[PDB]
Amino acid sequence: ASITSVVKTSELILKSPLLSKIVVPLAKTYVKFSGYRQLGFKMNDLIIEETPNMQLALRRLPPTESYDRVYRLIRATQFSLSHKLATGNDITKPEEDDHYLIPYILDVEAEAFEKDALDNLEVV
Amino acid sequence: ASITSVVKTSELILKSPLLSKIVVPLAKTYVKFSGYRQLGFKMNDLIIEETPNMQLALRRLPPTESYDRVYRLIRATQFSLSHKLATGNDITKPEEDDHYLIPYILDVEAEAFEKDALDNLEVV
Amino acid sequence: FSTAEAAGVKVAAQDGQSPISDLSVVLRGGSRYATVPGVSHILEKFAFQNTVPKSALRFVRELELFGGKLYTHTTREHIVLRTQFLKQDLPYFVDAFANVLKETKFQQFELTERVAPVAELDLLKRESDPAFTALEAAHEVAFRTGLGNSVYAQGYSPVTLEDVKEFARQVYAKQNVAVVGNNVVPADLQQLVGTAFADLQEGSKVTQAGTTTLHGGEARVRTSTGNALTIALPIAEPKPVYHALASFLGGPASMPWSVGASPLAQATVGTHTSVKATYHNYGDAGLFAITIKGDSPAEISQVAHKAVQALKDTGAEVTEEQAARAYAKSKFAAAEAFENPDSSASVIGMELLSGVSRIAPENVQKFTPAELSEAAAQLSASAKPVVAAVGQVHALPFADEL
Amino acid sequence: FSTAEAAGVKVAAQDGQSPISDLSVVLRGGSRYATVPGVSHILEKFAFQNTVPKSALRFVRELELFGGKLYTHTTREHIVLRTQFLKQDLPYFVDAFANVLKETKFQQFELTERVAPVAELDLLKRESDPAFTALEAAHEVAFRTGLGNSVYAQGYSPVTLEDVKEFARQVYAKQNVAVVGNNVVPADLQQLVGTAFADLQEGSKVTQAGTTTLHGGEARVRTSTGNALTIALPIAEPKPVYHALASFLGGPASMPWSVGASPLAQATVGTHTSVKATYHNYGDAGLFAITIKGDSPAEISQVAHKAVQALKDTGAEVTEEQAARAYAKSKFAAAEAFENPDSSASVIGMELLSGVSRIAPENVQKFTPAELSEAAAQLSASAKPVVAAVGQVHALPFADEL
Amino acid sequence: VSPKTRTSNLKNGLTIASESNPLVQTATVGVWIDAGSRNENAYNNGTAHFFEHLAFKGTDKRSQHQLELDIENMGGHLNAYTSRESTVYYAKSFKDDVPKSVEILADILQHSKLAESAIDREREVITRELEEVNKQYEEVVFDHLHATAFMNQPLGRTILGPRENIQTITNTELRKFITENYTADRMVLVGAGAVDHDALVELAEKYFSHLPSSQSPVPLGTPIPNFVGSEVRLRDDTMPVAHIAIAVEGVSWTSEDYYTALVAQAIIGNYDRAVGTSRHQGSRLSNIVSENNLANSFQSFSTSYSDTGLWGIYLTSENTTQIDDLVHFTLKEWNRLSTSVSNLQVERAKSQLKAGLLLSLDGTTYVAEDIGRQLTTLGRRVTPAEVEAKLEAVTEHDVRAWAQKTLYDKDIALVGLGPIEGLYDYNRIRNDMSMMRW
Repeated sequence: ASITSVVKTSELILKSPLLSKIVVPLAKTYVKFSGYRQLGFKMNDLIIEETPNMQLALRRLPPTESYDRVYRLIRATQFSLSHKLATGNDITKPEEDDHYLIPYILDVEAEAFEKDALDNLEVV
Repeated sequence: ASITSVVKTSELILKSPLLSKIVVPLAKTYVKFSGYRQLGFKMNDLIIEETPNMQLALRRLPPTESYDRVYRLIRATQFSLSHKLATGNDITKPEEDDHYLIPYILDVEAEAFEKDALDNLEVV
Repeated sequence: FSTAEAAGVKVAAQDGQSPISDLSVVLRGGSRYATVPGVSHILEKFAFQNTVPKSALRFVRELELFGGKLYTHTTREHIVLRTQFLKQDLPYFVDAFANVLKETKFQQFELTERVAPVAELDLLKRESDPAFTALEAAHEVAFRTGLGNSVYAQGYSPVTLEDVKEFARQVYAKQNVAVVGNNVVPADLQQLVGTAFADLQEGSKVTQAGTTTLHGGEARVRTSTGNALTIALPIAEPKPVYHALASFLGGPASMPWSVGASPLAQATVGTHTSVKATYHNYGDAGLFAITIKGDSPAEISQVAHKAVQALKDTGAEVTEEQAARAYAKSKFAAAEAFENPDSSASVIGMELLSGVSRIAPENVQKFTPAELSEAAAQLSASAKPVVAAVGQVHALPFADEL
Repeated sequence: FSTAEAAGVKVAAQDGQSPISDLSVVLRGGSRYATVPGVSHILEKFAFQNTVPKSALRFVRELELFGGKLYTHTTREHIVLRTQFLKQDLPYFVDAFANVLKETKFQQFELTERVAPVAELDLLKRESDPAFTALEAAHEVAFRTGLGNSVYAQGYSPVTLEDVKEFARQVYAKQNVAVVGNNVVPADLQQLVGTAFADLQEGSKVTQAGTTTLHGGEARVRTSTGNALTIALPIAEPKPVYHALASFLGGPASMPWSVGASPLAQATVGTHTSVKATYHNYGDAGLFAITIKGDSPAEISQVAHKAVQALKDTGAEVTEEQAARAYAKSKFAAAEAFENPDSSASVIGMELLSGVSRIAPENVQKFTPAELSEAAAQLSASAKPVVAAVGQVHALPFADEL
Repeated sequence: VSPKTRTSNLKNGLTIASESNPLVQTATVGVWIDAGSRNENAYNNGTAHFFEHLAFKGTDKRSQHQLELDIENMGGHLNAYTSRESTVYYAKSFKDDVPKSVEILADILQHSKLAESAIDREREVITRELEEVNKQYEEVVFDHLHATAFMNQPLGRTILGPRENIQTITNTELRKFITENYTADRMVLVGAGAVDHDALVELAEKYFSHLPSSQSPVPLGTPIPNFVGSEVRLRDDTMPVAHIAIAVEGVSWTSEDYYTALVAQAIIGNYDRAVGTSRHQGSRLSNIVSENNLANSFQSFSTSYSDTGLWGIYLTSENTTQIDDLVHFTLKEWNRLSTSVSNLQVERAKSQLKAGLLLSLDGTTYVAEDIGRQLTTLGRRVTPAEVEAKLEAVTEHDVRAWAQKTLYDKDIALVGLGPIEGLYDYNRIRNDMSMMRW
């Protein structure tokens, strides 16, 4: 699935009052049980990157964001191999779990999908 | 065998009057029967080049000598694949069969052999 | 070109009898107004990137369906954005320009991946000609800043996205924008610009930081890719006679396989060198330049001496024949410039953005031999000669030798 | 140093009480005498390549067995080839220099693979310092040719093997060679040079093509690698007072973590900039330079103004204290220059080759406040100021601003 | 809607054709001739180009110097070019300097001296031109392309001619060439811009009335070429950019497939990394090439002659290890003109061409060149309405049928210049002219 898809569906849910009332609390619990914050990751660090679109989005990260992501990946890898969890400031707090990558990938995919559409235009 | 060896032994023979009187005519017939001139080669075009020393000597050829060598190799390859011989101006005449490469390889080897000797010096 | 105003924007259009229309937005945003070096080149290259209503991709794909074309360039005075299309497609092009001026998303990736690399190839292609380099170097010596700023973006001084965004905030404003329509019905254009450019900021007139100051000097750009030499003379009072003098001195041949009958053309005999005199009016100052390119530094040096002599000789005496030849060559140059869409747009752009009325080719003044010789005399007796040498600079002349 | 002559070669030696000797061949072959730009740098780098008796490889391997070292450099006046070894190994080193001057095989592969790449790294290392670049640029503006030739080989002007072989045919000759021995018994050196350099060509004295002409001007080298500015003043009559003035104006601090009490040092307060006044005597002309480097072009500009003021202020009045401080700092500079083997060799080399008798540090003249102020006055009121700016050149000062 | 092209004849058979534009102040008048290098044989190859030099070297009245002065005094310029099938001599001037320019052109064409002294002088100038074209890589590539595609035929010869001929061209053979070829029934006097047709016809009656007529007047643009699939490799490792042209035999001016070949050409189109918009073009090949950095540029062409043409592409690339991909992807895009193109690509290319054919004519010289080219190749100026109808008649079936007989599995002429080690041998290139999956 494309990030575009995921974001659009999420926005449909967040619009509907009923839907958001039942989905938002579930989603927050899911994230708590997922436990990626206990390895000091932000959610976007987990997105599959071995794709042309994602490699292009990662190249467009500002250098600071890019250097910080590299450190979180190395740090999480060291927790993984040691079978330890983050403690203290290494744990990602909910307020730090920012969608730093989502805007870049949405722009990459926007162009990719427009190109697909326009490759199939029919002069009327 | 090294080009240095071949050149030195040849010079011992050319010095000895008796030896040269018997070897030089043989060498000339050998070259005639060898038949490399009938493919438009010069003798030095035939020397094995897949060695560090020879690669260095070829890099030291003047650009014009180098471009002419490339043409003789391509031309001889085309005679070989067609099963034809050179005719006319493509045949190497004895006066054109110059040792264009020998001085370069002798300098490369001189240094290589001096380096080997000096790697084995013993302070007296 | 009937000059009018539509919603605060100056619009000039001339209807014609052709299926082809040219619409140009002329912006007061050329390099003399550049906040940071190279920003006006970068802004030009940022036109028709992603806007909020329409992506660069979508624009190009739709432009191909109309068979339209896009031309952009930067001068010392303006940025010019020109589109060429069929007459009927005018509304689309007006709306496209509106999107660019109002709603360009200046995104960092566009700058790094699209805009800056294209700007760099643009410059490298220009510099392949050593005469371009020499004339650019000459303006830099003569004016230092303002007119002396580089027109093009260079690698040594990088333009940032914040630099370009700030400059665009100044330039993309009703006060700095003129619309010029060749073969466009003038009433129709006013109606469309009046609806499309209504919500553009008013902004303020962009200005040159500091007054134009003139300086003499030398520039020695060592390249390995050809040889050239400019001899420029900064002019404090731009006068129209220098056009006539540039055309008189000439330099290029008017005929295939010939040298030419112009003094500067005759200076090149026996050499594989070319020469060209040019005069650049910038309103408040001017530059009279003679550029010589060639493969031989020795030959360039030889011609350079003959060129300065030619100018001195002209300051002595011009014949009536020669003065008439100057009027003819100058009227012709004026006419073809008003025809060429690139130069045309900037000419009316100057009339609209400043207030300098265009001189019609049919109204080009005839200068007497007295007036021409007097103009050449002032140049031969300049206190501030500029000489820019490009190539084997150790072998090219110096100002004090000339 | 006892000056003598051995088989037509000028030999100067001074015995000492140390186990280490320095033998230097000084050649009249520096860049002012160069035929092609960069050849004197290339010839310097071609020393101790393959000779007919001894390969470069064999020389280096044997030099390591003696624990000797080899130092070479090119100036505007000389090529200096120095060896440092134990006293007793003198005959080997004399013979090695003889092989280099008589029997260097100048082979094309040495030029392409060994000599030219090393010459290129040499230059790039020097240019890492923007002050080096600025002072080199200043000499080029001030003298154009001769002293204005580049010292170092550059990529834009390729030196060929035929260029280097021709120059070496001129330079490697008894008329252009001086031998200087530090801590070498003078009688022993004369005997060895007399046998070893007997078959060297006599040749003729190398000369500067053209007389030294002085010029003013500006050089503007755009780098992205730091900022510097030289303010030079060409001197038509080199006088020893400019040494005292250079040391007086000063610039570098004479103690750690301090600014210094010199007028130019005090010009840098509040800035991370350094300054250095220098005087270069070249016999027939001279150059007085003040170089300022720093990271901020704004700060450089600030100091540059203060620096020119300092020079004008000096032209007004110097106190008796200040004149004595100048004598002291100047005697010291002279002493340490005669001590350093690098500069020592060229000093006696200039006495032997040219004929300019050396001025012993103990015989350095004391200049009155009158004489110092008069020298500074003559510099502030020069018709031909040179300014070389390196780095962000759009932000550095111009000559007319100073 | 552009003004109507007026056309008149003289008695000798000289055509006068004009298109006025009351909005400009300059005018381009000139003479388009249906004659060029292709009219020479092997012995006088180079003559037409030699004459072009001598035309400006002085006439029976005005000397070389007087000629220079006369043009300088007019204010505009004169220009000329000789191609394989067409020669042009024109003069751009001011509105009211048109009678002067017609008079000068008439003089240099009819009354040129061709003085042995001038022949001998130019003989060195032209000899130097042989060693300096070498730099214009596009021209080198296209001249080798013609030489090989039309091997040992008149269209295969160069315009300059061989060195041998340059040394042996006499004033006699020059005179013979221009007497046989520059005849009134082969010539068109063209005016564009600020010209009056009736004024131009009067000037033609005054200056070009004593032109010879040919014995057998065929119609304008009347011509057998036998294309050779073949290759020229000019490898030069020291050049950084490879230049490659690939062409098949294309269409003549009067082919029934002329518009179909133009539409097919527009489906591939052009590309240049230096232009900002080129990364966003709709062409499939454009997308492949830009995404993978395969080339600096490519330019599709469809060159026509009276009886043949060449249709193909010219590529430039610094990517020397992926030349194979570049050639592979280009020829697979050509395959798709046979196998895959539909109304999608065809209608997009037609849209782009309907404008493109009109956009090209944006100045008086372009207009004059268009009137002159069309009159000397078709015998008439084709109105934009007729052109719009012929383009509209092109369907996807027409494009597929044309590509299947012209491109699919056909021989190519191929020229490579520069670092072309990675360009495979002829068979592997020619094997990409078809698809095994189809």
